[PDB]
Amino acid sequence: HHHKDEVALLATVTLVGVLLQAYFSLQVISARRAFHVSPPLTSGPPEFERVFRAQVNCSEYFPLFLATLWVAGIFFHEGAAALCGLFYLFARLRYFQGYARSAQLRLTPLYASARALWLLVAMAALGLLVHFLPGTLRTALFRWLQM
Amino acid sequence: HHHKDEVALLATVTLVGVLLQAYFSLQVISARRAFHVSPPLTSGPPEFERVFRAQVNCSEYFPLFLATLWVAGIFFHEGAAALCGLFYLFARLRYFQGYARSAQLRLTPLYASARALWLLVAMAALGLLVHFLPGTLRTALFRWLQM
Amino acid sequence: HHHKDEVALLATVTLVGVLLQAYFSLQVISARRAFHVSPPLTSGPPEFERVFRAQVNCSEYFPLFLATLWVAGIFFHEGAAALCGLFYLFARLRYFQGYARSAQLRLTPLYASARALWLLVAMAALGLLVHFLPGTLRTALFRWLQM
Repeated sequence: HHHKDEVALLATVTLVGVLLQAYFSLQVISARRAFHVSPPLTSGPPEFERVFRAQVNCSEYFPLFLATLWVAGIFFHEGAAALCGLFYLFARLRYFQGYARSAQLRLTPLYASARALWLLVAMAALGLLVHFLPGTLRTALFRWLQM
Repeated sequence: HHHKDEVALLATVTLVGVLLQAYFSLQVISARRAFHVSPPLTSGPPEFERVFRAQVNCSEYFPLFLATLWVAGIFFHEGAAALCGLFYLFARLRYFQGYARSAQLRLTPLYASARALWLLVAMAALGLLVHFLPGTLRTALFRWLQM
Repeated sequence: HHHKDEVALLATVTLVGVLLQAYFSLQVISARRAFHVSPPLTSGPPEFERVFRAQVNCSEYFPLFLATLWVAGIFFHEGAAALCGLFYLFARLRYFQGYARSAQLRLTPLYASARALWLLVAMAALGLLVHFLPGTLRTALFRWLQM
């Protein structure tokens, strides 16, 4: 009895996310030398700081992204969840690249990343509603019945 | 063959966690303007720093929380795991709100968050013991037998 | 119908990871008092800073580690994935301990942690290829056929 098929896209986007994230980490450790900010200092020129911060922000949002990706993907629709997952990751790639150049050039891909993410949350929320709402409405309609 | 039912609570608490976390992120980006700490600076008045740090700390503990939530929930008991999950998230909400006002007002909800979390770990540990201990004790009692 | 058996190792390593991570957090909060860096300050002597940073770095990589652990473990091989998982965690334990003493003494276990992690990624990638490649090659060989 196999359950890999219903989940392979979610897992593949998850892996994209892992790679994207590793990339950022490596872009940080390359800016590190080039500034020449030394560990454990994480402050330097305003450019290295911009890069460091992009990485931190992504790395903060990454578990929220994974969490909802799996919940939307399991309770709503795998391919739809996988789809926002890609837009999101893509938006976060543009985000990291804008930021590195300019603080202002980070915002369009941030705005794009925020949309994709909030979409994932709604789908997750809707999928949980479906699962939970009927059984509970069914039982609500038992208290008032009684005839 | 469906497996959504045994997992829906875990997923729902997970989603609460995601929302709670997003909230913190937004409370940070609102304090940001109001201090008027500008990106990528994350240092400012001692109040903005308190808020920034609450967010970081939660965001650090959030995957540990998710990890154990799923392990306790799958190997010990879904509703019990879901239950600490809520206390924990709740404690972390009080934590973020105390911290913002006062560093000292963060501690009671931190202490509460630490309890809920350590509970989750024990349950996870106990559920893994159940799963693993018999099969291994069974096989231990094979070496010394032999008659 | 039960699915706990194919997953118990992954979950157990995950739990090791959670404990390891908690340990770091506690080692940080012990260095905190001992420096005597006070919250929310995260800057101090160059030794407390080294410890703080080890923790941050691990805590950054921890979801990537979990993500791939589960993907490698489900799509490639549970015991192999669980195995790198241990080397990795071990390497990250040596990493945190080297760092605390010396910035230079952090690197061998970092290099070891990076290997274990990249291994996990390959296995995850290979397991996804297996799953996805045939069905897609099969369908590729449909366009050009046609006779």
